[PDB]
Amino acid sequence: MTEDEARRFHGYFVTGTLGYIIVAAVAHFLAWQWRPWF
Amino acid sequence: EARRFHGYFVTGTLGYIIVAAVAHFLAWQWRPWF
Amino acid sequence: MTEDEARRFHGYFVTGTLGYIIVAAVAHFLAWQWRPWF
Amino acid sequence: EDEARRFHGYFVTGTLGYIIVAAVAHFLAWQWRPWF
Amino acid sequence: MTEDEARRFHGYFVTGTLGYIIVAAVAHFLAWQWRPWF
Amino acid sequence: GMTEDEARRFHGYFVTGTLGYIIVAAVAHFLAWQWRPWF
Amino acid sequence: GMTEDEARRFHGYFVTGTLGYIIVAAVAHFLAWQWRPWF
Amino acid sequence: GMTEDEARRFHGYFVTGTLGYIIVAAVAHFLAWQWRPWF
Amino acid sequence: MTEDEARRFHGYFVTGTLGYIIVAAVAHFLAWQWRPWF
Amino acid sequence: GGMTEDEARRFHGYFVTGTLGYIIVAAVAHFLAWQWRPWF
Amino acid sequence: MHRIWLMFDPRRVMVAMVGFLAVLALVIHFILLSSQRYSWIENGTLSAAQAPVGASA
Amino acid sequence: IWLMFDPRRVMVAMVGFLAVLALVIHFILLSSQRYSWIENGTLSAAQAPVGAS
Amino acid sequence: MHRIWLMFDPRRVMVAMVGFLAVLALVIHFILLSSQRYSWIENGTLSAAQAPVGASA
Amino acid sequence: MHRIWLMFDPRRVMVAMVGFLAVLALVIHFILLSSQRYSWIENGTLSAAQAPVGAS
Amino acid sequence: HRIWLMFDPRRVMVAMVGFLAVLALVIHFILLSSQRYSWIENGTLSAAQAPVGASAPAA
Amino acid sequence: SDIKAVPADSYNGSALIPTGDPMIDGVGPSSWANRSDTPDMTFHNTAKIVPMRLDPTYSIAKGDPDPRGLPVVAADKQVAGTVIELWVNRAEPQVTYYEVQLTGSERRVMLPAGFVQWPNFGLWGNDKLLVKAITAAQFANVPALKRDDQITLLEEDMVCAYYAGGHLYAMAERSEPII
Amino acid sequence: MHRIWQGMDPQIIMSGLGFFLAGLALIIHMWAYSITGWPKYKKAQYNAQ
Amino acid sequence: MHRIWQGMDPQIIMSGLGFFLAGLALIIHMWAYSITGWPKYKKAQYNAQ
Amino acid sequence: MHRIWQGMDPQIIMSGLGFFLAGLALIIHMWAYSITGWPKYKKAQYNAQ
Amino acid sequence: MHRIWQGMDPQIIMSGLGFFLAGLALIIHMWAYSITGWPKYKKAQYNAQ
Amino acid sequence: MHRIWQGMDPQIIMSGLGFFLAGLALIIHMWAYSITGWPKYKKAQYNA
Amino acid sequence: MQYIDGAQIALYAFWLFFFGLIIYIRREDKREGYPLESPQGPREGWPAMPEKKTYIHRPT
Ligand code: BCL
Ligand code: BCL
Ligand code: BCL
Ligand code: BCL
Ligand SMILES: COC(C)(C)C/C=C/C(C)=C/C=C/C(C=O)=C/C=C/C(C)=C/C=C/C=C(C)/C=C/C=C(\C)CC/C=C(C)/C=C/C=C(\C)C(=O)O
Ligand SMILES: COC(C)(C)C/C=C/C(C)=C/C=C/C(C=O)=C/C=C/C(C)=C/C=C/C=C(C)/C=C/C=C(\C)CC/C=C(C)/C=C/C=C(\C)C(=O)O
Ligand SMILES: COC(C)(C)C/C=C/C(C)=C/C=C/C(C=O)=C/C=C/C(C)=C/C=C/C=C(C)/C=C/C=C(\C)CC/C=C(C)/C=C/C=C(\C)C(=O)O
Ligand SMILES: COC(C)(C)C/C=C/C(C)=C/C=C/C(C=O)=C/C=C/C(C)=C/C=C/C=C(C)/C=C/C=C(\C)CC/C=C(C)/C=C/C=C(\C)C(=O)O
Ligand SMILES: COC(C)(C)C/C=C/C(C)=C/C=C/C(C=O)=C/C=C/C(C)=C/C=C/C=C(C)/C=C/C=C(\C)CC/C=C(C)/C=C/C=C(\C)C(=O)O
Ligand SMILES: COC(C)(C)C/C=C/C(C)=C/C=C/C(C=O)=C/C=C/C(C)=C/C=C/C=C(C)/C=C/C=C(\C)CC/C=C(C)/C=C/C=C(\C)C(=O)O
Ligand SMILES: COC(C)(C)C/C=C/C(C)=C/C=C/C(C=O)=C/C=C/C(C)=C/C=C/C=C(C)/C=C/C=C(\C)CC/C=C(C)/C=C/C=C(\C)C(=O)O
Ligand SMILES: COC(C)(C)C/C=C/C(C)=C/C=C/C(C=O)=C/C=C/C(C)=C/C=C/C=C(C)/C=C/C=C(\C)CC/C=C(C)/C=C/C=C(\C)C(=O)O
Repeated sequence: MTEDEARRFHGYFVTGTLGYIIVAAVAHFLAWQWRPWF
Repeated sequence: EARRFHGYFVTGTLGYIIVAAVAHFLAWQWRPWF
Repeated sequence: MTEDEARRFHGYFVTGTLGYIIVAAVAHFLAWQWRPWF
Repeated sequence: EDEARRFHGYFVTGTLGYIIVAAVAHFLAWQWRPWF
Repeated sequence: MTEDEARRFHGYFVTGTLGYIIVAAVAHFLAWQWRPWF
Repeated sequence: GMTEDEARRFHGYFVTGTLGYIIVAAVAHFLAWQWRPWF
Repeated sequence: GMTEDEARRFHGYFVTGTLGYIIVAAVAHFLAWQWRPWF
Repeated sequence: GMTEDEARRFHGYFVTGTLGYIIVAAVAHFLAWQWRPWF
Repeated sequence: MTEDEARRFHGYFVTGTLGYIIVAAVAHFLAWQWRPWF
Repeated sequence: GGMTEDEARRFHGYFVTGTLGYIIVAAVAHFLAWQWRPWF
Repeated sequence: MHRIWLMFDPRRVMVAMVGFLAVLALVIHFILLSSQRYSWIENGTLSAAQAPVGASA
Repeated sequence: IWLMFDPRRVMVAMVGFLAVLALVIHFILLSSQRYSWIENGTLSAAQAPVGAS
Repeated sequence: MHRIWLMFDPRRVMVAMVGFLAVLALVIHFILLSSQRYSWIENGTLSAAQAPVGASA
Repeated sequence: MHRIWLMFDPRRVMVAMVGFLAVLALVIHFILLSSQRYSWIENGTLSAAQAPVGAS
Repeated sequence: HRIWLMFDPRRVMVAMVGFLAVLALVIHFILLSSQRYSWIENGTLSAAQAPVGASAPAA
Repeated sequence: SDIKAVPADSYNGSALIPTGDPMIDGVGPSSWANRSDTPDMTFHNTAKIVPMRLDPTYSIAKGDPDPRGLPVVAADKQVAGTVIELWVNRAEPQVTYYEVQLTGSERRVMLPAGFVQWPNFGLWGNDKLLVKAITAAQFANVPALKRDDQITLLEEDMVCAYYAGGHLYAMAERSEPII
Repeated sequence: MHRIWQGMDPQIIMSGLGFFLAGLALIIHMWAYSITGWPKYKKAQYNAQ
Repeated sequence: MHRIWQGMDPQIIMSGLGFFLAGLALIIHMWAYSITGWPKYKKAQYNAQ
Repeated sequence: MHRIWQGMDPQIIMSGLGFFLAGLALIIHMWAYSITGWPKYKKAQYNAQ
Repeated sequence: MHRIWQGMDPQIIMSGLGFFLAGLALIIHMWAYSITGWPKYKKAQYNAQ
Repeated sequence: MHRIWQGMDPQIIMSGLGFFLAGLALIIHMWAYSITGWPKYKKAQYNA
Repeated sequence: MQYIDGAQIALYAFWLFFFGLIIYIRREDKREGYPLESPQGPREGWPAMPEKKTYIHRPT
């Protein structure tokens, strides 16, 4: 609502998005070692 | 104003196309389609 | 929509339309060299 | 009527211009592959 | 919806109908020279 | 439509336009007869 | 549309362009006749 | 739209622009004829 | 847009056109000495 | 509408000198590439 | 005689005849296209002597 | 002239009629043997298929 | 051009033409992909001489 | 330029654009998956010389 | 950072989570259909023994 | 702001919250249309919906309970009144409304037959009328008529809208999720 | 005999006569081409020289 | 004489005259190409080398 | 003769002239390429050697 | 001669022209590549090593 | 000459120049890779 | 011809008729509650809303 809470939310949203991307990167690197697709 | 949204929409659109252009460069090195 | 707005819009519409035709013309010439259909 | 006659000028020219372009298209197709 | 209205309409309606018939006569004569059906 | 004077002036032009059309057509048929007579 | 004075002026210009188109076409047929004469 | 005064001035520019296109295209056809005549 | 600013713009346009045409003429001259197309 | 006459005059200065520096740098890159593998 | 337009509406009539003429023209063109003699898309270049003729009995 | 038919309705109807007719003709030719230009458009006129005599 | 945007709503024309061009582009693309000669996903690396051609007659 | 947003509201155009891009991306990825040459899940590790090519 | 003024954060979160769940399930299901990545059955194979898809030879 | 409802938040597409008591102000399911303020007429220019006391040729078919003098059990399982007169449709013969006299009388209200249910689906003993849409207290706030013998289409919408709006507004529980 | 034209738009007569003459000359020209054998014989000379 | 143009549009007349001349010049040029065989014979001379 | 331009926008006159001139010039360049055999013969010179 | 630009946006003209020029330069460069055969002959010199 | 930028957004101009420069440099680098045979000959040297 | 047959022609004629009918019925569907209200202004889908239709009632 207010810009004070629009700054709090965006901080957790970006960190949550960044955390989700990183674990997906680790998962893709694990799968590449086991069975690469290229 | 519409000027503020135009700056973000143009930069977002041109950035998206450039990243897609790099994806086509990578796919060409792997398996060309022409 | 008055006559003044119908002029500034027309200049952008004609320019956008002409640009669409030019890219299509380039694509058709590019496809002709690759594999002509006549 | 002033508005009708002005529209008639653009419609008649547009119809005739469209038909001439179609005639050129049939001329090019005839050179490529005549149907008679 | 009046007697005067039918004067202007009839001239263009007759000319249009006559023009349609004449062009159809030319088309039928062209088709006869190409491949007669009798 | 037309009036009495309008139809009188129109009719004289339409007759000399018709007559002039016949003369040029007569020459064309006469020219075509020497080249390839059709009887 | 056009007025009677406007039509008198139009007709003279239209006639001028008609013969100019016809004379220039006559030269085209003359040139084409020497090259490959029909009938 | 267009008025009488600016129609003559535009016509003068249109005629000289049209005419110049003709001689410019005339040399192109002359240069093409010396290279490969089409008759 | 206006009468007076279309006089100066046309001057900038003409000089840009000639400079573009002249520089292209040099390109065609260099290409003709390398691989003439006739 | 952004970039009035005074702003457009000053921006045109940096944009012009930016183009010159980019072109000069590309000139060196083409010079170095030509001695390595000339394309004509 | 133009008083016929006072008994039938010109706007309705001319729309009906344009529609009926278009349907008739499409029907005739499609019947000829389905036939053997006048399948002009395929055999239009044949001369009148080479065109197919129906069986003679 | 354009006082009995509302040119706006006519233009939309005419554009729709022309677009439908153009698609119909183009698709009929594409289904034919002689004018299947996507596949056989590079053939010359003498090489193109012709229906039987 | 003079009064084309005054009699036709440009927003309605903008959406109608964009939707029409999108559908037409997909139809042409899918027609070419379904053909033998222009199945570019499979045979796009072939040269013009080696591309399939329809049978001549 | 920017006045297109005074005619089309930014919110509706963005939702339609995102929807069209997602459908197009899925269609192209699925078209390639169904092909012999670009079934990257299956062949994938083949070199460009070993990849399938359509008949001449 | 102003995207949350024009869109409800509560509704964007639900839309994003739903989209990610659908996408993840689709990719896992496609790989389970494939021969090379049907990991439930052949996950113990090494990359040298994993299936590789190829086209039919010319002869 | 002539509809007496305010948006929940500033995000478009959000639902409205009524400001006052939505039953009376006509919001949401209690909304009514602005129909004509004239009675409906039959094929012979007579009032379509009339009480039985204005037309003694109408009667109740045999084997059908006479609902007059029967208690009206509301959503509280408390009697809200007694039926005293029936309003019938003359164009197509059918009961359209029930007239209910309240417990402390002093007023009469209308009750559409569409919200009336009978015990055991009308199979066993029919000794009362079930009205699940409204509470016994809100029977007193049903809109009244201008005349005691005819009902216009405007008020016909108002009575029906008021009862239909009480499936969401009779009690706070009816406007809440079940889980 | 100018009384025939009284009451009819002159543009209609001229445009209706133009349709007649244009369509008639087209039919007779194709009629005449098959009779005279022109341009079949002249086209044979140039196209089979 | 000149009165035939009265009540007309100069642009309509020139639009229909250009349509006439363009459509007729297309027909006769294809007519003339097949009669003379011009582009065919000259094309064969240059496309045989 | 200059009074024909009265009434219409000079931009439309020039906009409709470029479409004519660009459309025509592309047809005749294609027409001329096949007639003269250029650049077919020059392209074949550089491909062969 | 300069009055053609009256009532026209200079940004639009430069956008319409520079994008006409970009498309024409791309078409003629591809045209010139197949005529001269330039990339082909030089690429084959480096692909033979 | 400077007046062509009047009324325009400087960030839009720089965004459209970065698009042009990045897209154009990506096409020519691919063009140049196939002409020179740049990575191929050296990759084949080390990967022998 | 060979690929084109009567059943296909009839099917496509029916398709054109059906699309026209759907356009007509969609026009009839917009005789109540239109034009739509939006913050950007009035809105109508395709097909556009038709002209106002008036009924006839018996006299009293
Ligand atoms: C044979 C085919 C190839 C391959 C070839 C390509 C090519 C070529 C491309 C992709 C692209 C993409 N591929 Mg694929 N791809 C392959 C296999 C996969 C697999 C898989 C399971 O194997 C996956 C999950 C993906 C996934 C993806 C997506 C990440 C992306 C398309 C998203 C999109 O368009 O959204 C559209 C819908 C949206 C809602 C957009 C969402 C936001 C997007 C992602 C970014 C917006 C802009 C960004 C924020 C930058 C802003 C501006 C700044 C100024 C820089 N690919 C195989 C190996 N793929 C495309 C791409 O864009 O890559 C970058 C692309 O061009
Ligand atoms: C074997 C027969 C002889 C011959 C014998 C005669 C004789 C005998 C006579 C003529 C006459 C005429 N002939 Mg000759 N004529 C021959 C060959 C030709 C050729 C030619 C190049 O082959 C041409 C152009 C002409 C031309 C003409 C006209 C000048 C004249 C008829 C005028 C008239 O009423 O037109 C009708 C008016 C028109 C406008 C016709 C227009 C036709 C076009 C097709 C209409 C449609 C145009 C439209 C825009 C095209 C659209 C393109 C797309 C399809 C949409 N002849 C050969 C050599 N001809 C007659 C005459 O009057 O001579 C003085 C006459 O008596
Ligand atoms: C065998 C067939 C060929 C081929 C031949 C062609 C040909 C030929 C053409 C295309 C064209 C297109 N091809 Mg294809 N193409 C092939 C394979 C592909 C593949 C693929 C996965 O393999 C893809 C994704 C595409 C994709 C595309 C699109 C980019 C484009 C059609 C879009 C369109 O009109 O949308 C509908 C339109 C819209 C939604 C509106 C878009 C508006 C744009 C974004 C803005 C314009 C105005 C703006 C202001 C302009 C400013 C510039 C200046 C004013 C000049 N092609 C194969 C290899 N392709 C066509 C095209 O239109 O190119 C331009 C075209 O002519
Ligand atoms: C084996 C059969 C022959 C052939 C034999 C004939 C014959 C014979 C005739 C036609 C006719 C026509 N043919 Mg066919 N036709 C063939 C192949 C084709 C092909 C094609 C793809 O190959 C096409 C597109 C056409 C198309 C046409 C139309 C131009 C025309 C019917 C118009 C119409 O709908 O009237 C019905 C329409 C309405 C009732 C409403 C619309 C009316 C408007 C005015 C029509 C305008 C068309 C034209 C300009 C008419 C002049 C109008 C006046 C100038 C006012 N034919 C083959 C080669 N065709 C007919 C015709 O009239 O030709 C002129 C005709 O007589
Ligand atoms: C062959 O296979 C096929 C399938 C065909 C090929 C595939 C093709 C395609 C098209 C793929 C598409 C990929 C794609 C599309 O773009 C992929 C895009 C992915 C994206 C964008 C992922 C983003 C994820 C973001 C996440 C997870 C964020 C989490 C945030 C968290 C947890 C924080 C929340 C908590 C908060 C905020 C509390 C603070 C509250 C506060 C302070 C308060 O209340 O105040
Ligand atoms: C298998 O073979 C089968 C198929 C079976 C064989 C059968 C074939 C058949 C039966 C064919 C029938 C064909 C036919 C006839 O029926 C075909 C009829 C064709 C016709 C007539 C086409 C006419 C087209 C006209 C057009 C495009 C006009 C466009 C106008 C424009 C651009 C101007 C508008 C500009 C405006 C408004 C702005 C100015 C206004 C201003 C400033 C203002 O108003 O102020
Ligand atoms: C399948 O066929 C098998 C079975 C094989 C056998 C077939 C058998 C049979 C049964 C065939 C039947 C054939 C037939 C009859 O039935 C055929 C009938 C044909 C007829 C009659 C055609 C007539 C066409 C007339 C037209 C096109 C007229 C157009 C008029 C125009 C353009 C004028 C417009 C004027 C305007 C705009 C000015 C407005 C002024 C105004 C408003 C003013 O002044 O205010
Ligand atoms: C296979 O062969 C088959 C077919 C079987 C064999 C065929 C057989 C048959 C039967 C053929 C029929 C032939 C025929 C019919 O009888 C032929 C009939 C031909 C006729 C009649 C031709 C008439 C032509 C008239 C013309 C050119 C007039 C032009 C007038 C002009 C230029 C003047 C215009 C200007 C004016 C007026 C000024 C306006 C002033 C105004 C308004 C003012 O001042 O108000
Ligand atoms: C296959 O073989 C088949 C086909 C069977 C063989 C058969 C062939 C046949 C039958 C052919 C028929 C040919 C024919 C005749 O019938 C052909 C007729 C040709 C004719 C008539 C050509 C006339 C051309 C006229 C021109 C170019 C005039 C241009 C005028 C201009 C430029 C001036 C405009 C006026 C202005 C500027 C003044 C403005 C004033 C204003 C505005 C004011 O005052 O307001
Ligand atoms: C191959 O087989 C087939 C195809 C069958 C073969 C057959 C082919 C046929 C039949 C071809 C026919 C060709 C033809 C017909 O005649 C071709 C006719 C061509 C013509 C006429 C070309 C004319 C060009 C004119 C030009 C370029 C003029 C430009 C003017 C300019 C630049 C100046 C503008 C100045 C302005 C605006 C100032 C405004 C001032 C203002 C506003 C002010 O001052 O206020
Ligand atoms: C396969 O065969 C095929 C190949 C197809 C055969 C081909 C055939 C054909 C027919 C090809 C045609 C080629 C052609 C057609 O004629 C080619 C025509 C080319 C032309 C005309 C190019 C013109 C270029 C013009 C330029 C570059 C101008 C630049 C101007 C500049 C930079 C100045 C900008 C102004 C400013 C900054 C003012 C600011 C101040 C302001 C605003 C103020 O002060 O207010
Ligand atoms: C396959 O082969 C094919 C493809 C066929 C062969 C190819 C053929 C062709 C035709 C190629 C085309 C080439 C081409 C076309 O001309 C190439 C054109 C290149 C050009 C023009 C490049 C221009 C670069 C410009 C640069 C880098 C400028 C940078 C500016 C900077 C950094 C300053 C930033 C601004 C500031 C700081 C001001 C702040 C604002 C302030 C202060 C304010 O406002 O206050």
